[PDB]
Amino acid sequence: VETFAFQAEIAQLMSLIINTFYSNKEIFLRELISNSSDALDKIRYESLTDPSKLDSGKELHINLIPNKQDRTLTIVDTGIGMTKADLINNLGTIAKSGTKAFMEALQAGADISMIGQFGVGFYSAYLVAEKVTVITKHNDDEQYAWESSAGGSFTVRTDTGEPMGRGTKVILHLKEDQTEYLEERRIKEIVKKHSQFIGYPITLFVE
Amino acid sequence: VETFAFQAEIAQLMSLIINTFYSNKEIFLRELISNSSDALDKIRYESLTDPSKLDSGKELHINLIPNKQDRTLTIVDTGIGMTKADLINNLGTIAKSGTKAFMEALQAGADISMIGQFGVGFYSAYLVAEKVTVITKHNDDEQYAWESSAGGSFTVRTDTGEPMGRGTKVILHLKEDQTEYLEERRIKEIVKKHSQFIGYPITLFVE
Ligand SMILES: COc1cc(Cc2nc3ccccc3c3nc(N)nn23)cc(OC)c1
Ligand SMILES: COc1cc(Cc2nc3ccccc3c3nc(N)nn23)cc(OC)c1
Repeated sequence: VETFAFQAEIAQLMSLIINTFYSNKEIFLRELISNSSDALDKIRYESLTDPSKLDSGKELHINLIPNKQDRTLTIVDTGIGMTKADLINNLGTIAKSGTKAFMEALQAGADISMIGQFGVGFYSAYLVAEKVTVITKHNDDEQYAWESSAGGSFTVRTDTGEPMGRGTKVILHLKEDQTEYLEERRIKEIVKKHSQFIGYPITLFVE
Repeated sequence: VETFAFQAEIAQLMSLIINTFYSNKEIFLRELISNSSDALDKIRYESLTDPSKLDSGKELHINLIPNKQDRTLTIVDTGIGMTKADLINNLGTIAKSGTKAFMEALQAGADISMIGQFGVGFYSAYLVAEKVTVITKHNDDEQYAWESSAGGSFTVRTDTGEPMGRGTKVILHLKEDQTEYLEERRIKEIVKKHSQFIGYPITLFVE
């Protein structure tokens, strides 16, 4: 298990998301579904010139899985997935400029719900989750687990759980007061409101 | 010069865009700027693992160029650009499913401004343009010119104009009654309203 420090700017963003009083927390779901849709778009596009890229699974979809026993909400996609280099370096590099723009927009009167316009919507997970675990598998790379409870550090290890084929599972370990996002009614409401035209099937699992 | 038929579903979409009474035409600009931003995101991401991909130009930006003598508004980006296969086959293949979803959403009460949510925002160009010409250059491929005035066909040829390095120029040959989109005031207004947080510099050229 390897431990890494977030760049100062990302740690600062995560602290803002965790500390700022902001009641409209439900937007985390739209941001993660959007991220899944983007990853699904990428593998779909790649498959048009190299069909063998779908040997790891032809189905392009999103699953939403609540688990009350674990207090987790999991967003699963069969998108392109992420490499070790994405997890350690690439995503953070891209996120630096978006974070700067977002935090400047916030000082100028924008609000947290606009986070996705800056390409850093992933971190909105911290509105509802005390810990986020990400399991991901890219073609021609190993299955990895990324994890962070904020506090300035994240970990990456090779994952030895159930093999996933290709894609990403974002596991939200929900804060004690955020268990409404395990309720079928509440998830259905939020998907209808903010994610109604996503171009891939979204299946909400039942407990 | 090669001439191709649009798929029936795309021709149908273009006819809907051209024929439907819909006053909120200004949204074409947001859709094309969004497309440029996406292409810029792609080359930026690629460059992180292969720096030589920016040998064709390091600057990542968007230019908006009006020309009253030609009655054109040109949207230029230094994004990843498009291949011959993109222009002839790939983009149309992806667009088929999005078109179906969009046209179904329209029958259910959605409006034309939501076109971007279905990944077919490019065709919104036909709200204001009688002809659209696209000049594009991808790394390791030739510079191409795509062109269509709708009517069910488009053309692709190798471009012999000024070499562009890398990226895409979308040239909108404006309809006679749509010359307001050449006015500096009007473009500035529209960019401020719909494209205010794009993560790349947008330069509006003056005539
Ligand atoms: C900036 O930090 C991030 C951002 C993301 C969003 C993100 N980025 C990607 C980049 C390339 C290929 C696939 C994906 C991707 N798939 C999914 N589901 N999210 N996601 C995911 C993430 O997981 C640890 C960290
Ligand atoms: C569906 O039909 C389309 C769609 C587009 C949008 C589009 N698609 C891309 C795909 C891959 C790489 C770059 C781009 C791209 N750059 C830009 N500016 N638009 N654009 C552009 C287009 O130009 C002829 C036709």
